[PDB]
Amino acid sequence: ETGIGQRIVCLVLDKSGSMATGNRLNRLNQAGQLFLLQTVELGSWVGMVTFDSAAHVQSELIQINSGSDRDTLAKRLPAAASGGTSICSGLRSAFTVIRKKYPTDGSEIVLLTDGEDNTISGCFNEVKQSGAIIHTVALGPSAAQELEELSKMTGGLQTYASD
Ligand SMILES: [Ca+2]
Ligand SMILES: [Ca+2]
Repeated sequence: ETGIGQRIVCLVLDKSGSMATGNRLNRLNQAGQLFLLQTVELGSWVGMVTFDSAAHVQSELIQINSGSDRDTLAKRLPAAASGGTSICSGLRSAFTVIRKKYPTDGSEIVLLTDGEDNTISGCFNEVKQSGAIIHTVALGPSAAQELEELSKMTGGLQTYASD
């Protein structure tokens, strides 16, 4: 969080090729819309990051004050799915997006992925040293175990929005 009690949240969104299967991308967008348009509260600082082989910053941290702010972020939800998969590119970039303004300790990630990635241990340390809180939504049924181990090691929640 920010020193005065404002939330810091960075959406981290799996646009990789496996996400074109079934309705994963639709379920990604639906939860991204819900979190953006209804859930996250006034005053919060919110960034957005998509990722395939690598990360693409859809937005730096902007503060939620108007419905404009919500619609802007929501319009940047991934359109289609393509490319390689590297969850760590996104978390690394999330931590960079945050640390342009605030420390990662106490901040929150919202990792929307199907979990089909087996290099996740690659960033365990940095994920630990960040102090961030990685909530995860599993959008497929074949999520790697290190996806769960990301929330477990950071204090974040896990929910499963597949079928
Ligand atoms: Ca607090
Ligand atoms: Ca994938």
